[PDB]
Amino acid sequence: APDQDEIQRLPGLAKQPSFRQYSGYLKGSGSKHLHYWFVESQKDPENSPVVLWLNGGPGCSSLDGLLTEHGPFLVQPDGVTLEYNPYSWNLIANVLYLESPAGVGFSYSDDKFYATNDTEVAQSNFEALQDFFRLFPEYKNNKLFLTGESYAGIYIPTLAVLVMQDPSMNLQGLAVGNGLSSYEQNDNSLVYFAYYHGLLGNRLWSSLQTHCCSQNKCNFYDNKDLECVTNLQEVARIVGNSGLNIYNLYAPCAGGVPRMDPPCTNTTAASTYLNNPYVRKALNIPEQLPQWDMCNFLVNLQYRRLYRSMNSQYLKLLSSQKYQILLYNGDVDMACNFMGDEWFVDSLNQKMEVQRRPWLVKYGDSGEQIAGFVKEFSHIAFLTIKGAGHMVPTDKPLAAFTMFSRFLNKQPY
Amino acid sequence: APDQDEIQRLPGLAKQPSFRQYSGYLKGSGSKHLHYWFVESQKDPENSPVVLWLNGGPGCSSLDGLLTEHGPFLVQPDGVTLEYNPYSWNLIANVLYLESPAGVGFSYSDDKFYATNDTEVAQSNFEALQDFFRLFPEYKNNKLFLTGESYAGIYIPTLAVLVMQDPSMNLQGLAVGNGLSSYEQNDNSLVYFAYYHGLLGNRLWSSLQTHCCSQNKCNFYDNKDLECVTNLQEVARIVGNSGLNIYNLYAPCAGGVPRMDPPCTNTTAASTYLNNPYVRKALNIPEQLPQWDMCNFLVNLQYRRLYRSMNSQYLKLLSSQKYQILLYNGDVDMACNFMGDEWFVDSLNQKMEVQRRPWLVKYGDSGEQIAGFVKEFSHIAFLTIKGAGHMVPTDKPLAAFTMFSRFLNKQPY
Ligand SMILES: *[C@@H]1O[C@H](CO)[C@@H](O[C@@H]2O[C@H](CO)[C@@H](O[C@@H]3O[C@H](CO)[C@@H](O)[C@H](O[C@H]4O[C@H](CO)[C@@H](O)[C@H](O)[C@@H]4O)[C@@H]3O)[C@H](O)[C@H]2NC(C)=O)[C@H](O[C@@H]2O[C@@H](C)[C@@H](O)[C@@H](O)[C@@H]2O)[C@H]1NC(C)=O
Ligand SMILES: *[C@@H]1O[C@H](CO)[C@@H](O[C@@H]2O[C@H](CO)[C@@H](O[C@@H]3O[C@H](CO)[C@@H](O)[C@H](O)[C@@H]3O)[C@H](O)[C@H]2NC(C)=O)[C@H](O[C@@H]2O[C@@H](C)[C@@H](O)[C@@H](O)[C@@H]2O)[C@H]1NC(C)=O
Ligand SMILES: *[C@@H]1O[C@H](CO)[C@@H](O)[C@H](O)[C@H]1NC(C)=O
Ligand SMILES: *[C@@H]1O[C@H](CO)[C@@H](O)[C@H](O)[C@H]1NC(C)=O
Repeated sequence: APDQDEIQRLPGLAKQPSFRQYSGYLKGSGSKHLHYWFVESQKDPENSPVVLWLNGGPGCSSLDGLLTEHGPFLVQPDGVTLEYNPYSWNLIANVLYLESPAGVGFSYSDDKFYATNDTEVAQSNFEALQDFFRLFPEYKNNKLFLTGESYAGIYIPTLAVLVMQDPSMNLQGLAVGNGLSSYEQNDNSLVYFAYYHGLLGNRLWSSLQTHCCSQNKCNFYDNKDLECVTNLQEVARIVGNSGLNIYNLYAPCAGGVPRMDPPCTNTTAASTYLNNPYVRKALNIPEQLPQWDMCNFLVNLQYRRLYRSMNSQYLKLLSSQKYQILLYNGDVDMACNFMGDEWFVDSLNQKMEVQRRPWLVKYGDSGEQIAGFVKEFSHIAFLTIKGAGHMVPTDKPLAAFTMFSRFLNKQPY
Repeated sequence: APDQDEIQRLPGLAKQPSFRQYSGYLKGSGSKHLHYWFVESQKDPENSPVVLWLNGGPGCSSLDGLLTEHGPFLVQPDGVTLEYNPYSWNLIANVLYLESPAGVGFSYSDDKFYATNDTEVAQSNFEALQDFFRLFPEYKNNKLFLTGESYAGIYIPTLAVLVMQDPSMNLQGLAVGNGLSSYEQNDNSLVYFAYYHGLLGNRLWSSLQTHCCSQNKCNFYDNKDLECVTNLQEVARIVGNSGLNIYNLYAPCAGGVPRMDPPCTNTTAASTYLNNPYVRKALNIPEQLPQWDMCNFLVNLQYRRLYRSMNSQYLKLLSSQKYQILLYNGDVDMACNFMGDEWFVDSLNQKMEVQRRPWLVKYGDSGEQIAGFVKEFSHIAFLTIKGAGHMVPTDKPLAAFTMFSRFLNKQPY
């Protein structure tokens, strides 16, 4: 452990953490330096696993994950106060929140060139994970899981493949929340999603079927029919550009119906907090670096997307059969809808183990409830979180914790 | 106005109502006597319309409507306290909550034979509405709307047809919330609903397609394929009989995962309240009558369903073109899912007026939001309430009030 990176007193806490936590920089490729925030397991660090968490974007910060999803403490609406999180993932794991790629959040490079791409980012994360274990050698033995969300449906499998090549790293599994595994399945499934969740109506549905579909197999992905395109554009406008919350359809869109924030998202609370000069100091951030933003428009706009499907990477990770894989999805998200990933998993053709069923969670007074549905295959499970959006741990923390706990512990869901 | 039916001091109110309200009995057919609860418009009774509200079941009470959906006051969880409702429908209307048919709630008949059927109930309500105006002659001029929910998708159109025949009654329109307009469309649409909301998965979806469907149409209603039946039964089990809240898919099921209550519904609050002997007295209920239940198992079990589709009744009501009709649906309800009714309306073939679009509601701080989608035809509109279940005014009162206000006032939604 690099002592100088230790986080001493973090502004906004009434009482200090019972666990150690560190914040500093990992070396990536070239002259890139990625900001990390490591929170030790609240219960026996030396024998709790090591979890990497990556938020997607591309261009968005993994400190959102910490501060608004499943960190030990969550920033409150005043931008100043932090409250502990009873459902935090670091209750049972050492969680490494990594701001990546170069330029996102407090991460930078010496040359400040932040245009990048999937292969470069993968390599960058891999090298940063390497640099991590040089700094934290006592955690080289721990079980190592790679977890992410959103565009990290690309970051994580591509990374995992590189990790798979290094047997010094003790990779045990990976989990992806509302991930982007395949553009084609995501795009085709979203359109069905839109109709059957009441956004489209029959004239538009008919047109779509007519122009984009022959004999009950649709192309809403890369269809060249010009009448299909005109309708896909309409769908795109309804879903993404007309007042709905794309991250969570049943939630209001932050700030009425109309720097890069994610859409329908208020990022004030977290930004206010992390730009506090005393917070930057507590987190060993060098002063000269620009303000913190949840996402970087530059990164996102300059980002070159190369992989069109994670089918290879997942089969390549499944072939070895050392690795336990989970894809979970909020079933009211339209950014990466649950069905797209259910199709993606089903089309991996693995040996079915447990048939598709409910899975439960115990609530105070409410008793047991259905938290979602789960379909298990050999080493790979698909699972939904009923009534949760793009950011599962925010919408349904308890269900998210349960899922995660049962994942870490090789247990049935 | 029958003075003796006036409600004087209603237990559970801190301060007495500014509006008059009456509770007593209307004569139906034979020896049947239906309990009513009439709440005068809070704003100018003499020029506010007359609204009939019927809950469905069959066998369930319209006092649920009053006390838990859109009455001037709603019973609170202690079963004792009533709190005023700022979104109450009697803000702008004279709402007549009618317990029907004979045997439901405080309604009875001298002979106590409560087996009945759609044609008899229609006639019974019609005659009770007649008896109403004998008792309340000063309301014969007022605009008269017929509104209901649930099985009242049958009660209301069938009633309306009888009302249509009597020009002494000033019928101006009717509205149905998550109504049962057609068993076939309800049933076929529910199955798509189930798959695309993540409850079914692909093995079961494939089977269903294979056995219940040939190329561009499914029969999930009355299909005779024995392999189709086995799968429809599985769907029926998942949707209705396995822990989900059929009234609202994203809500917990009241009282864990396994007198007739509705399923997943806690009826304690209202029952506790209405069985209070002082409440019965205040509401001029004769003592000898049995306890109040939100639904009557006898009624429901002995009930004979005759109409299989309201297509005739609606066209018959639309032909005249004196009548303004609304069908609205919560889009997360599985009892009477929104699509079934959207299909039902679309298949009425009326002259399209306004194309399908969003409709908005203003919230405190949140600004304008999308409350749902609306598709207008001449004299008949279909409209959804996004994120609302089977009981719209409970899940989304403000949206429900707005909708209703805009309906009463012949205004665009
Ligand atoms: C939905 O429910 C309504 C109301 O109950 C039914 O209408 C009623 O049908 C019943 C019998 O089904 C009729 O009962 C009759 O009452 C009259 C009184 O004047 C008598 O003429 C008659 O008594 C003779 O017949 C009895 C048996 O048939 C004998 O045992 C007696 O001794 C005596 O000889 C009998 O008691 C009601 O008159 C009738 N009411 C109304 C308002 O119509 C619906 O029944 C349908 O419509 C009816 C006209 C008739 O065609 C029924 O067969 C139909 O089913 C009922 N609908 C359905 C689909 O069940
Ligand atoms: C994705 O991003 C990576 C990293 O930026 C790109 O690879 C890099 O491309 C550079 C410029 O094309 C390469 O620079 C060369 O370096 C040598 C010195 O060793 C110079 O003498 C030479 O003049 C170039 O400047 C760089 O080597 C390369 N880096 C790595 C780690 O491979 C990548 O570009 C694509 O692949 C590489 C291998 C090249 O062949 C490019 O032509 C090609 O576009 C980016 N991927 C895409 C699809 O754009
Ligand atoms: C965003 O959050 C801040 C801090 O929580 C709050 O004061 C503000 O009202 C929010 N802004 C909008 C546009 O909703
Ligand atoms: C039903 O409501 C009553 C009072 O409103 C309450 O005492 C009881 O615990 C409730 N049951 C459930 C399962 O919520």
